[PDB]
Amino acid sequence: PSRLRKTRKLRGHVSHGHGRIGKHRKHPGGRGNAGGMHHHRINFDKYHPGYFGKVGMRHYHLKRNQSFCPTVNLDKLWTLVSEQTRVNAAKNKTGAAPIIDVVRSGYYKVLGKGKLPKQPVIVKAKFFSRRAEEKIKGVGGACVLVA
Amino acid sequence: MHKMLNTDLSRILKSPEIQRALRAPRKKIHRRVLKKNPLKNLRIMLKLN
Amino acid sequence: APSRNGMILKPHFHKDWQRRVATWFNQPARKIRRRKARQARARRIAPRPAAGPIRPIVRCPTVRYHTKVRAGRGFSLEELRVAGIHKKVARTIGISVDPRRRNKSTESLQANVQRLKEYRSKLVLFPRKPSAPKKGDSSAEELKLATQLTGPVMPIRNVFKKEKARVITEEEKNFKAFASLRMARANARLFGIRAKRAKEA
Amino acid sequence: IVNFVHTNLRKNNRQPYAVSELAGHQTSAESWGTGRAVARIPRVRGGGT
RNA sequence: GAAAGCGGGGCCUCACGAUCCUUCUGACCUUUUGGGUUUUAAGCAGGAGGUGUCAGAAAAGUUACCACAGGGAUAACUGGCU
RNA sequence: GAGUGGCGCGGACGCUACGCCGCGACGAGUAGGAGGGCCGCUGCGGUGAGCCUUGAAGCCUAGGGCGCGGGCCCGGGUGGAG
RNA sequence: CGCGUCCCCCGCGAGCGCACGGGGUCGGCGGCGAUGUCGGCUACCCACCCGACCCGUCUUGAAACACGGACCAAGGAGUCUAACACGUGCGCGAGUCGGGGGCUACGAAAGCCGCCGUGGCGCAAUGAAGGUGAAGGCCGGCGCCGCCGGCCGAGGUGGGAUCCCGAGGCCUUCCAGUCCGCCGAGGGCGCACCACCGGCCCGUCUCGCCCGCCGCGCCGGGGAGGUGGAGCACGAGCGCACGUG
RNA sequence: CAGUAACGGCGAGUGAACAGGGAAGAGCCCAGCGCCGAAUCCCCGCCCCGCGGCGGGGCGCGGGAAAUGUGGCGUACGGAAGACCCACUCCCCGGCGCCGGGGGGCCCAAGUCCUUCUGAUCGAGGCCCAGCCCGUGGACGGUGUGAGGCCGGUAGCGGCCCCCGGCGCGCCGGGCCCGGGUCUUCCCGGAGUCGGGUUGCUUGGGAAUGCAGCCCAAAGCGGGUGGUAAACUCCAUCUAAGGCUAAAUACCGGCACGAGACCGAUAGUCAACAAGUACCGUAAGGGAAAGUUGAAAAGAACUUUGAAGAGAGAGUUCAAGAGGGCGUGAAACCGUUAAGAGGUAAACGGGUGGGGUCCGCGCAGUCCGCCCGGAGGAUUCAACCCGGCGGCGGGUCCGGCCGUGCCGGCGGGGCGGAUCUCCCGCUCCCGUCGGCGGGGGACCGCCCCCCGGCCGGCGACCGGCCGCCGCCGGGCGCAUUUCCACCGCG
Repeated sequence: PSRLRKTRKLRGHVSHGHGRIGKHRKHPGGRGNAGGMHHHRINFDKYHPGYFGKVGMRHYHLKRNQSFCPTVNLDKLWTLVSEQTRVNAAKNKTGAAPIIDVVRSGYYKVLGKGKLPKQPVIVKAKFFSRRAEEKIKGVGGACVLVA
Repeated sequence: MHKMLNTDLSRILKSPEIQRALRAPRKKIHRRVLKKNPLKNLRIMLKLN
Repeated sequence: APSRNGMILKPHFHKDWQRRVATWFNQPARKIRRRKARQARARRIAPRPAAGPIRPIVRCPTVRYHTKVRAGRGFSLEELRVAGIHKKVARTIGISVDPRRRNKSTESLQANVQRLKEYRSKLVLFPRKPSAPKKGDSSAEELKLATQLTGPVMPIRNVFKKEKARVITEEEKNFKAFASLRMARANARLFGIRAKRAKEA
Repeated sequence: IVNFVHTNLRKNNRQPYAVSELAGHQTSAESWGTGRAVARIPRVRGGGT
């Protein structure tokens, strides 16, 4: 939309909204991220701290799949199953705990951010946190591991 | 889903539920009054003092 | 020159990029020509499946993906061997063949052997001279009821097991899964010099 | 919504238009220099036309 | 120092220096990429090697053969104030 | 405010609510910023049962007017298809 | 300027009219009228009084003995693409999005897929790293246990738009009085948000004491007190479109 | 994936790959090792069919190539020979007869109907109570404006004649006479090349990713790779230094088409025209300007002045106020006609006055209610019958339909659910508990529908009989009523 723009209301106005004392000249402070350590030092030090210099070890050939570990919390754990399972698990009197395979849902590790509703459950995860495990012992459950 | 179900505010604003819980209209217009100098104008001075 | 707080950008446009802009006005004519060539082929190989041959079941490598299943390239020779199909007959009756595939496991094998037994049962085979049949061919009942197949032949879907709600054992609740992880990590790390010091001992 | 969705959907059935990439620059012109009382633009390189 | 206390440099106001690279020091430290042992290398933390144009380019002249962009923001004339 | 006891067939305008109305104070302005344009140009989707050889665009004008202005609308002439 | 009644001393008359009264009216008049006069501001020409230096631009300062401009017509200068940030409109919402692919004149459009969400961005951070990875008191048994258990359980303070209760009260010649509607003394629940104090997660330091076992070891886990983080503390994101930088 | 791992005066900047989802999908052959009497190939001369891709057959003590290795078998997925089981008759290239992709040419609906405007119609109005006619055709172009119907075309899984392809039955020519499963017995491979040292370039590739020069130069339970230099050691993964190979991809050149929210002759290609032209440069090279009379030339016979260019009359045309570089005809600037003015260069803002130009189509001057005052006219009100239509409420009638409503039924199904469990598959122990995967059947959820009852509605969604009011039409009424037009200086 060229009608709604600012240009259309600078027609008549001399400088086209770029000043009279200092003009609209081409590149009056260099191009791109230039002058970083010299005449744009304050902008870089103030809004982009730690930009210049080296930190840590170089890992030449890095494959992102070996370090693949998507997390779920106990908050959203009962949502990988139906509401049917949770309801019928309390409705059953035998003490049978429904089995939540976490890797079927597409999470490897279980973290322990969440409050858990009070019924027994088994969790077939690839990894477990300490507080994550303790909370499922606290509710009265199991932590089966997956290879 | 609709953002308001019943879009007939003709019916709504005169319906007894709403009209019950209103305050009376202030429908009388008060234009400016010309200031008459009551030191010259006797009756206006009597209207004040 | 930077104004205020804002992201520090590095646009890759320092070369003669305007000469090598590739614009996609081809796209709806490219889709039409592909759909044309597709239907042309599907009519050419007339009663044979439109997708072409049957691809085998294959696990994705790399831990990120190995919980999935794809279509593989072609059936290993030691899957054809134990299924009882010749590697030079297989390709002529519509079975993809890969001469590079190894078989580390026997379940990866046995799934693909039962894949070929189902395929060789489903397959209708026409006479090479249509008036005089041969032994390994189909019955004229099935030959008149034979039809062009749409989409990938015996398609590969990804099904998981059903685990019924069980009562949690007194040991199963007792097992320390976090401590097991942590002490499996240290047994993997320190093992090498635990063998060294025990050798020097 | 229909005004927005009609405005944006109608731009999809639209053949592109441009000028020639080479148009304008197909000469060998150069600036004359600041002397010789002309206006310092490029001028078509000399001849008898 | 008997003790109250006083002392983490000079009675006080000055005496000094970033990224990169190097060099040393520290832990029974992490990593060296398919697994182990060992040299090596890379890391993490703290000092030093120095930028005196001292918030820190690596740097000699000449042009009367000279050239371009500008400047009355700036000299060689008049004119003005003194 | 509300309950139980002690003849004549009449009544202006209004309220495009994105509208209409009432009262009070205020109004310099370069660079610059924002808003409102029933200011103007050229093309596309809708729409005006639009205009037009009984004369479209364009152009000229001591003609008649509107708008704070951008501009615009009628009269007369020329012109010949939008 | 009525008495029928409330003290210390000596509740509705009726009219008519004039107006220094919430902004001007006349129920007053008089001329002149068809090719010679009436109106017509603006607009053509002229005269007179007052005012009045030539625009643009850089400049502390331009009418300048500063530069550009003889005159006229047509052309003629913040655009498009990618990136980012913030505001704004729309759709869905712990999600969101087919953009690449496939299916069945206008139309190279529109429609559809979900076992086409691969994937992108989001829902978890911190460490160079290996790695680790987001709330608890009490009540018994084992003035104490590493725990066996049992009940309940996402903080506190101050300010906070609204909401809630209601000491009393809102009339017609009274007295009780019943129902709705309404005002309000004072007293409570407290949204978002702000300030403060707690707490939890990761890194790292100081001090110390207990627990575990298919693998008793330079094995693994735990506690208290500061401290570094682009964190948690019952989600706000994604896609599209527009605006300014 | 990803502006990521990485490179970078670690500054400015630069910057891939694997995995994953698709588009497409296709695989093979030598040398070597070996066995088959060189079993192989090229060419001349004669004959026959018969080949605008020079090919098949017969014939020759015709000639050559080749053991310094041609062909058959055969290649890392193993191969070959010998023994025992097992079972086949059909692959391939070239003539034909017939039906069932493209290039060419010729064609196929309906108004020039009746009045009317114009120079000319394609405009305007009309065309049965059979909405002019056709419409699988209402794209576009031409035609004296603007045309579905005048013409070419357009539509059509429309017609006809030619020509060149593609495939299958089978007649018919030629060749080839060929399989697999298991043991025993042999065999197995590319060297100035890998590799290392150094040098230069290159890379995202960092103690060196790729390529190259020179020097050194291998091995065979080897060699290569395993993103940090090196030694020892397990493990994984390929088989380098020989070769061929479709499809999916790219395309401002070329031949042909179709289109556009693009430009509309100072624009758009430099080029709408005798444009890469004229012209310029010794040359390499540089490189313009330039569209439009009119529907139709009907392009001005003839008279007349002049040496002629040029005029003046006639004449054609709707028009020369369109006259051959001629549609429209702006401004600058110039000529002339009219008006006014004029010694402070002109021009300018404010305020008037004077004169023009046209305009009000000026010049006896506003209409509007009701009433009163006179006078005319009309078949005329109020009421009451008969009909049709509408409104509301019928507070709460009778019957219907709906529900981002709800409660029932032993009412009859669709999807769904990470809710549960009877038949069949393969195999394991020997018809055979139990294992295995895929179908069925119970249960929960939402939904669709049939019967039942409330609650809401019918104002985003209704009828019929009542009742009242209102309207319209026709009777009836017929004048102190009602209603029209005209005067009164009301």
